[PDB]
Amino acid sequence: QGYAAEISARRNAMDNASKNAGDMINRYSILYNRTRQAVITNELVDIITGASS
Amino acid sequence: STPITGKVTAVIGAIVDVHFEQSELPAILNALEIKTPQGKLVLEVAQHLGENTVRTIAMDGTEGLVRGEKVLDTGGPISVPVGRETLGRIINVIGEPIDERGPIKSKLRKPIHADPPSFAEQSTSAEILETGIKVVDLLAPYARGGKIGLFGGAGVGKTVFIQELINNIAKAHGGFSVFTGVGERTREGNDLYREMKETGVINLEGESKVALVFGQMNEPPGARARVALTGLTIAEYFRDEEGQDVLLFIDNIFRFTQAGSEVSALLGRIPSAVGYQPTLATDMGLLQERITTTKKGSVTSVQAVYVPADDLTDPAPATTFAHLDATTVLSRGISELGIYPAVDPLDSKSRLLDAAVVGQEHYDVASKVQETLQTYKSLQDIIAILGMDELSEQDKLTVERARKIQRFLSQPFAVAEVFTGIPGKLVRLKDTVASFKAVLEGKYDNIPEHAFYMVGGIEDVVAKAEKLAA
Amino acid sequence: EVSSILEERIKGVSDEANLNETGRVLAVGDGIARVFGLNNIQAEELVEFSSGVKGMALNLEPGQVGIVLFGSDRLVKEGELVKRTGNIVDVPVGPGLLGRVVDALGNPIDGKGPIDAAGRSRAQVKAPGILPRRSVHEPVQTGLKAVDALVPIGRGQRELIIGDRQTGKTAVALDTILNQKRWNNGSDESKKLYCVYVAVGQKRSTVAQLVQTLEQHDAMKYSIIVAATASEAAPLQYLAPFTAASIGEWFRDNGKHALIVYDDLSKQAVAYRQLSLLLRRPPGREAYPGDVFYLHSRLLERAAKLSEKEGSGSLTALPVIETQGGDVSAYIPTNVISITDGQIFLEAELFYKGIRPAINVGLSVSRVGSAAQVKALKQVAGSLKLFLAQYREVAAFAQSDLDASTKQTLVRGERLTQLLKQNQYSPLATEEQVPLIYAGVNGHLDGIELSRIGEFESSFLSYLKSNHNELLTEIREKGELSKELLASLKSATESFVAT
Repeated sequence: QGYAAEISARRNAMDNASKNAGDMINRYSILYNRTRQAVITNELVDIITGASS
Repeated sequence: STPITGKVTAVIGAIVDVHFEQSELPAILNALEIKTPQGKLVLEVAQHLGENTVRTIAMDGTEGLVRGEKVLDTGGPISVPVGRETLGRIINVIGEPIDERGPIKSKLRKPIHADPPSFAEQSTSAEILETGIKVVDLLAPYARGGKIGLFGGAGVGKTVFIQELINNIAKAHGGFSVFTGVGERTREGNDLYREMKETGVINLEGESKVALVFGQMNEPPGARARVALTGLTIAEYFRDEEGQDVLLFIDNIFRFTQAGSEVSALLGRIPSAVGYQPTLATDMGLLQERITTTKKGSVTSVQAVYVPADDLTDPAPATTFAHLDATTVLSRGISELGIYPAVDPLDSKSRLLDAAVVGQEHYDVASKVQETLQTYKSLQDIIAILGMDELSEQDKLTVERARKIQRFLSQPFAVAEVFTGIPGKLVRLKDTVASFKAVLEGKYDNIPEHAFYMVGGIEDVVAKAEKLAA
Repeated sequence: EVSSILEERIKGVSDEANLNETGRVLAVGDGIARVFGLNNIQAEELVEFSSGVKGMALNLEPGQVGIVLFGSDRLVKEGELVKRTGNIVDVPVGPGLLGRVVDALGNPIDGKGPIDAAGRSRAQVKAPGILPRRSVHEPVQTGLKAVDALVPIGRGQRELIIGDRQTGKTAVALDTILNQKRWNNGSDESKKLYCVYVAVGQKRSTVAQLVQTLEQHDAMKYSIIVAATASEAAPLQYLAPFTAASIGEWFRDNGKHALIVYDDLSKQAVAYRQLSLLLRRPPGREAYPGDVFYLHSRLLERAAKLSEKEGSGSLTALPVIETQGGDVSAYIPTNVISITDGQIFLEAELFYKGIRPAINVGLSVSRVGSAAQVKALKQVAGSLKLFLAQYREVAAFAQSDLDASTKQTLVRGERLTQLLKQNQYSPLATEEQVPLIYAGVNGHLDGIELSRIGEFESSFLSYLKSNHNELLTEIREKGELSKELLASLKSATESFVAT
């Protein structure tokens, strides 16, 4: 009875893990996307500043 | 005096512009000297700006220049002293003996700017240097006449690696060498000077089998840039005119790149990506192309490269990355694991590691090592969270073999007897191929893991097994 | 001998005539001489200095014409005649360039005497239009098993070779050149692809190695290598693919077939950056010259597949792009990825994992796809695409108590992946690609253990040659696999597997 409950629980748990992990992917994806945009802008400003002089 | 007299017009930063009198304008890349109480400031003419105004980069400090101070023209690019009397000197950017052995007894001078040998001149080669370092020998051997490149991080044990290399390769090499230091610390400089005086490479009673051109990072921003060039010309004289083989060594060549960034900025060229010079490509090219194995002779560069903040996607290491024949990337991670040499086995690639070139046996053994280590790296994530509790029987064997191979790389070095104290070990090329072959076959998979740490060949692995047994 | 040739040469220079237009350098710095004069100067026209360096005049500015020097700075010095050559950048083009290593200008750098050429054509001419181009329809078999099955390459459609730094990207390309020897050698002139390899920004030693390797495989005789090495001045590096395209045009226009492999456009980009920034033209994204998308797009669209109206020529192209740390989001890679019509994505991990060529099967795509692929090879390797797809998905499940179905996939998949490795710097004929792949597809080699897969491969080829080189010859020439041929093949594989 125990062995079945254990393996059943592990399935349930790892399933909830996959979901939680998915949520973290989505959250860090937005952070990644923003961070990427920010680097392009910040770098661009440095070049502009040089040219302007 | 020459009617070529210029009056300084602007002492800016390192940039000092001179305003020569009518028609006589010193050509781009020539060298101007301004007599100073210090001695001679050498300024390299670097742009012509029209209306008889040249704009030059200083190669010595610009403090104390007085606007309108008369400037003589040498008439050609900074002209070094070259000879076989340049063996055992320490000459600086302007080519003056900074080791106080008195005047360099040179027969000839040569320009620091000379065009690389033409396409016709190039001649293919492939001979295998024997480093005598286990990781290097098996997994990406270095090749004579090549352009070996010691790429590596910040403080990942770069100095230790270089020191061992000098001990092995320099003594082994038949020809003279020129050890040229572009912008590395004067503490490191004194250590190198001392170390090769001790090792007798520099024998100041006898004749030295090496020359030095040390320009160190206390030197003005300009000088750091064209100090590398100074060294190249000493090597060229050996390669061409004296016909011997050479073994030029430059350290750290990222500093050459870095130096170029500085004088770009000062010259006022709009800075490029991640602040590197617009002339980034061509500047790398002028240095790298010049040093190659012609039909005249052979010069085998060994160049240290410093990867700023251990990111090899940064444009400066990456620009260097292309030109060098036999990369070895010393990585921080591998250093932390305690593997010394810190060469990262899965990132070191040589272009003369080819199956025909290194021989079929060498090739097969080394290919097997690469796959084994790479699988282990892939498995590392699974082992981390899940554990080894669902890794198959094959996988468990792969983990065990890989862990043994992984630590078999470490070998105590001869200059790491003050950094460790376990006597240095140099294995033969043949011996490294054999010893690793055994491990892979699992002939020594009965040996405990710690007997692969800091050992020589297979014979040593057996000896350390006995040590543990006690 | 040599004396006679020199005597011919002195005789071969004659007195000149009055030369229209002159300049005097106003200031020459940074390899960007800016000359005051040159009243009528065509834009991008080649201008020759007093010293002897050549330049082109990228900026015609309102009062000064900004020449870019094609050599070392030292050569030009402030104020000095700047003669007007009077012909916009053009390079010799012709059938005669076959087998010579020539620099961007077109001068022989191989040193095998004067380049005999049938025309000089300008190096900026616009690409074939909407009505001239007719859709791709002729396979180009690169000879690498993985390229030929997984990602078919057809005549006249550019496909990128984008991959991680120094993962022997050039090797994948060089292999294509070698395989073209097989068709090339013969007499069918609607089969010969005359390749031109454009080595831009590679050290002179590397290009020397290239030259030797091509000579070694007896391949210089359909190769032209335009080489503008790392040493060569930044204008020469800039004009190097553009020049190269013009070399290609003779082949395309005259109605041959040809494949020009631009290696590597990543370095082409760097050169354009150097020119633009030094000429003070406005900077732009990632400090790359402002119109950088436009530059790459011009080069890569000169490739085309001409219509039957226009002589049915072709000019396949294969740019190579070096991805710095594999970041395919980088501005120079991203632009190129958009411009190209396909990708082959070589992955460093795979290279390390012993799969060489290291084509990442998942991340490569062919956008012209099934138009290419020999009909025979298409039939027996539709399956191959699908099988590998499953193997990829079920890959991570290789860490226990696994379904029989899962295990079947794993066995078949591991064997296929092992099968598709190709020994470096050797191409493999198409007539032997179809048999080898057939075995894996039909699952005959599923039983064979992984270590013996390699041995099996070579054995199968020898077995095919001995037992039924009739079968092989039929496969080669018919070029389409009829049910009867597939029947014979099934038998042959059965026999081979049994031994």
